[PDB]
Amino acid sequence: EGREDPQLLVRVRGGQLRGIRLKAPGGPVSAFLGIPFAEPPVGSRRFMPPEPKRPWSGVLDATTFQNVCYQYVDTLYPGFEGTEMWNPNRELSEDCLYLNVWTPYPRPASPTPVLIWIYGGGFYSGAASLDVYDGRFLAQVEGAVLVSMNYRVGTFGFLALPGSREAPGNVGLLDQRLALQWVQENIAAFGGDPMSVTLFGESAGAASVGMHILSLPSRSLFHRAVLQSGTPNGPWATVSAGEARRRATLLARLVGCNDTELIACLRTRPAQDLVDHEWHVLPQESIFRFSFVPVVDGDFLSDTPEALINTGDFQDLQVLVGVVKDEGSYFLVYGVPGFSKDNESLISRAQFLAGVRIGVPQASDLAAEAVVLHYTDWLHPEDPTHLRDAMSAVVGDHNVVCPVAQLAGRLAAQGARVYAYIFEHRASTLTWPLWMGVPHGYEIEFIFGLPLDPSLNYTTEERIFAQRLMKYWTNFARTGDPNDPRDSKSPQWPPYTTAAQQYVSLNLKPLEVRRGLRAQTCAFWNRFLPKLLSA
Amino acid sequence: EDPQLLVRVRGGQLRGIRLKAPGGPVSAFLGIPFAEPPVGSRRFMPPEPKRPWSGVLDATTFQNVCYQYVDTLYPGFEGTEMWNPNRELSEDCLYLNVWTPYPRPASPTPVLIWIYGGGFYSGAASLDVYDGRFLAQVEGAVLVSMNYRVGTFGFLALPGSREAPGNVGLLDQRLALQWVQENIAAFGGDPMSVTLFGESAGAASVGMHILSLPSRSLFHRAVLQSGTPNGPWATVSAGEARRRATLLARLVGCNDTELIACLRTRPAQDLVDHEWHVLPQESIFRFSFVPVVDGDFLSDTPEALINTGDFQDLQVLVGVVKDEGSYFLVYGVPGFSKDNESLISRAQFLAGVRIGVPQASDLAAEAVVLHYTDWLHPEDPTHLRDAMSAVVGDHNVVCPVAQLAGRLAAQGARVYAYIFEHRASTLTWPLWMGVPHGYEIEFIFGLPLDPSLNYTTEERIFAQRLMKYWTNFARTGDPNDPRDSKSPQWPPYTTAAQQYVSLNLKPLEVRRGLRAQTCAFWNRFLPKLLSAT
Repeated sequence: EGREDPQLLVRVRGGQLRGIRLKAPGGPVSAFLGIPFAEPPVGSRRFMPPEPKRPWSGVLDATTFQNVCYQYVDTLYPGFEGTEMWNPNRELSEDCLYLNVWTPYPRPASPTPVLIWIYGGGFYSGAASLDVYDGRFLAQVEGAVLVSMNYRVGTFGFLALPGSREAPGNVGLLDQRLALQWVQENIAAFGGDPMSVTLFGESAGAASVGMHILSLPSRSLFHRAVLQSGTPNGPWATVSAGEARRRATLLARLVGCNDTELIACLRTRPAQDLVDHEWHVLPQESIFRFSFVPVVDGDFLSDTPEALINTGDFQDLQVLVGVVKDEGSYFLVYGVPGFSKDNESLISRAQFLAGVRIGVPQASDLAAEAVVLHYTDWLHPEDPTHLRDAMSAVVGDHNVVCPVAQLAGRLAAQGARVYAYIFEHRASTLTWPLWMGVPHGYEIEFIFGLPLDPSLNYTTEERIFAQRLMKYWTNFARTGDPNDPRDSKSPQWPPYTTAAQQYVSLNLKPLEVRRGLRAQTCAFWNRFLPKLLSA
Repeated sequence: EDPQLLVRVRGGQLRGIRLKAPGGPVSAFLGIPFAEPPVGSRRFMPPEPKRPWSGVLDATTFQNVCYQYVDTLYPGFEGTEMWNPNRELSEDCLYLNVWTPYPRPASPTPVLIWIYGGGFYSGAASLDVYDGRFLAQVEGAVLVSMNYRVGTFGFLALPGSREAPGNVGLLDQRLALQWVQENIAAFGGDPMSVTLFGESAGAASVGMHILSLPSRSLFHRAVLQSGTPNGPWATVSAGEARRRATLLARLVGCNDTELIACLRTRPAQDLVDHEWHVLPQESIFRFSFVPVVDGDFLSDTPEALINTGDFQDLQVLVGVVKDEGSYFLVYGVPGFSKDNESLISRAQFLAGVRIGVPQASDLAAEAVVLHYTDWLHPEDPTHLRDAMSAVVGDHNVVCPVAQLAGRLAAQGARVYAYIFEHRASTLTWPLWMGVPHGYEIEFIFGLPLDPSLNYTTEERIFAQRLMKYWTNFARTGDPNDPRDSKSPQWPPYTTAAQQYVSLNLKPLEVRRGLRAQTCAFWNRFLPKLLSAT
C-alpha cells in the first residue's frame, strides 16, 4: 500500500482486495468488483459443484467486472438496444464465478442490511455486471450493501445426468449458494450485517430465490426474499430427472459422444460447441422454455417445487412478490409467427391457434382447445389486435402471472408474510414497440434506481418514482415491511392474504390497493388445466 | 242468437261467447275439437281429424286438460298452482281455442298460435296466463291455442313400432296447425300470416315445427320464449326413448305390439304414477317423455338440422328471462327452498352441479364448478346460490337459445333476440329467484291490463309495449313499430354484432353478446370434454 485510498482496502477470507470509488449522482460509493468466490470451474471441474476459492497472496484488484459465464448471445436484433442491454458486457469464459459488492462511501458505521441480487436470463444467460444491475444507486441513496454474483448458466450450470457424480445437476444453484455462504463469512468486512440478508431476483433469478427457500441447506443463509416475475413452481423453471437426463444425452450426441465416459467426452468439447447446440434439445417448438434448468434431483430439490410449496411450513418467511403488466409480450417475437418488434404484430385466428401450441408446448389437443376458448373474445373472435394481446396474455399468464399468484396463495395460506405488487409504469426510455406494454424485465432499471442518473434521459417523475421503489425494496430488506416506519401520509401496502387477496399497483401514481391476482383466469391455469392434462 | 258468435267451420257450426276485455268485448270459441278423441286404442297413436258434427256445437267453455302429472310441491301456493290443470283431466283433450275481436275482423287478420310449455309432461291451453282476450281486443289479433298430449300420452315411443311411433303430441300440434289453415278464415284470420309462439317446451315445439318439413307449410313466423329444440332436455334418441318406454311398461306390469297393447289397458294415472321413475340419473330440468329423434318427424338431431339447414325464409323472435334456472332448484337440489334464502355451502354447490348437469363426468362437473366459482369469494353462499341458478339456466336455456340464435342467423334467417328482465310486482316466489322461468308470459298476453290483477301502472304500460312487439312481429317479421321512430330500435341479432335488447320498464337498450364467453364453454368446449373424457 502507501499512496492508495485507505478506505478502498479490505480483507476477506481469501486475501486482500482493493476496491474502487465510483460516483453516484449524489455522492461516491465503494465498489469491490470481481471478487472470486470459487475455484474456476474449468477443465475436469466443468459440470462439477463449485469448490471454495483458495486464498491468494498479495492484493487482488477488485476494480473491474470479471468474465461473464459462458452463454448463448442474442442475435435476433443485432445492435438494437432492447436486446443488447441484456447481452454479456465482459469476456465470455468458464472462469466466471466472481461476485461484486457495493457499499456506501466510506463504508457504513453500524452493520448495514445486505441485498443479494440473483440475475435472470432463463438459466441460459445473464451476468451480474450489466448496467441495469448497477448497485451504486441503492448503495448511495439507501446506504445498502448490495452483492451480486455470477452463477453458471446453460449446460455448464445445469446439464445433469441425475444420480451421477460428474454431473449431479443444479451446480449453478450451488454457485449461488456458495456466494451466499461467502456473504455470511465475509460481508462484515464491508459493513454488511450477515444477520439481515435479503435475496432478490427476477425471472430465473426470482425462481432461484424460490429454490433457496425450498432447499434446506440454503435457508440458513438468508432471512427475507423478493421474487420478481419468477417462481420455482411453474412450467419452465425445473425439469424431472428423466427429462434432464434425456436432454443431456441428446446434446452429447449432437456434439458427438455409463455416465462417466459421456461426461468425460463433453468435458473435451469447446464451450462454444455446447452453447451452439443448447437449444436443439428442447422437446417441442416452444417459447419460454429453456434447455438446461434446475433439475428435481431429490437433493437440492427434495421434491417438486409444487409439492414443497403445497406442504412446507413458511411462518418464518417474509416475501415480496409481483409481476409486470405484460409479462408475455416480450417472448412472442422469439418464435410465434406473426410477431415482430418492427410491425404491430396483428395476427390471425390461425396464427393464434398455432401460437397457443408453441406457448403451451405441453398441451394436448384438448387442453390447447380450452386455452383457446378461455382466451378468445367471443364478440370479436377475429380482431387481430385482440388476438395479439391474447397471445401475449396466454404466455404471460401461463409462465409468470399464475405461477406467482399460485405461490403467493400457498405461502399466505401457510404462514408467510406476503406482499404483492403489479408493476404498471412503462419507461419513457424503452425501445420496444408500444404494443408490448410493460415487458418482462423492465421494472429492474427502476428498482436499481437507474433513473437517478441524469445522463440517462429519464423523466423527473420517473426519478421520484424510482426512489419510491428503492425505499419500498430496502424497507422490506430492513424490516420485512415495505411501508415506511414514519411516512403515514402516503397510503399503506397491506400483506396479501387468502381472505382479502390484496396487492398494490406500482406506477407514477400513489399506491393503489386492488384485490385478486388474476383470480378467475389463474383458476383455469392452476386448478383446471392440471386435472385436464391427466387425460 | 248473436250472429257474430256463430261460425261455420268445415265440420259443422260453432257457437262462441262474447266476453269482456277491459276496453271492449271479444268473441271467444273455446273447446273446438280438432281431433277424434285419442282414447282407448288410439292411446299413443297419431291423431286423426275430427269427424263432422250435426247441429250447433257449443264452443263457450274450456274443454278438458290432457291427462298429466299434477304438481304437489307447494299445495295451495299460487306460483305452483297457476300452472296446474285448470279443468278436469281426460285423455280426451285434443281441443283448441280461438279469440278474435268483436265484431269479427272485417279484413283478414294475422294469426298467433300459442303452444304452451310444461316440460312436455304438463300444461294446458286454458290457464289464465294464456288468456287470449287481451291480445284480441287490444291488438285486434286472432289468437289460437290448442291442447296437445303431454307425458306418456304424447311422447311415449317404441321407435319403429306402429302403435307408438313417438312424437304424437307434436302431431297434435301439427293437426291444429292444419285446422287453422282450413278454418281460421271463417273467423276472420289470415291463413297466409300465421305466427307460432310458445315458451319452455312450447318454444322447443315451435322449434321442432321449424325443423320438420310437413309443418313448414303451416306457419310463416316463429317465436321461441325460453326454450329450444336443441339442448339437453328437449329431445331423446330413439335408443333412450325405447328404454324408458319398456321400463315404464315393466313398472306397470307389461314384441312391440304386445307391449303397447298391455299399456293401452292401464288407467291413465297408473302411467303417470311411474312417469318420473324412468329417468336415468337423478336430475333437474329433465323429463321422461319428450320428443324423440325418430328420423321421421325429426330427420336428425335438432343440432344436426340447425347446423346444416337453409333458413333464408325464416323469421324468428327468441329470448330468455333473467333467471332461467332459479325456479328449478327447489325441485331437487338440497339447500334450495321457496321459503328461506337458499344460501348454500360449497359442497352443496358441487353436489348440485351433478344434479343440474346429470350427464357430466367428474372432469366435466369440475370444469363447471371451476368456471362458475367466483374465486374472489369462492365460499360466499349468496354467490354459490346464484351460481347454482345460473348453471341450470345457462346449461338448459340460455346457451341453447344462444346456440340457436347464432346458427339461424348464420344461415339466412332474420333473428330478433331479447332478454326479459322485469320481475312482476304480483310475483309470489322469493326474491332470490329473480325473474324465474315462465314469468314473462303474463306480460306478453297482457294480463296487467286487467285492473283486478293489481299490477302497477308501469307494468300495464310495459305489457302494452310487449303486446305491440309480439303482434308487430306477427304482422311484419319485425318487432319495431312502423309508426314509432326514435333511436332505440330493435336490431336483428347477427353473427358479427350479436345485438339483443332488454325488456324491462326502461326503454329498449341494445347490448351485444348472448352471454358469449360462458356459452362458448357450454356449446364449444364442454361437448369436446364429454366427447373425449
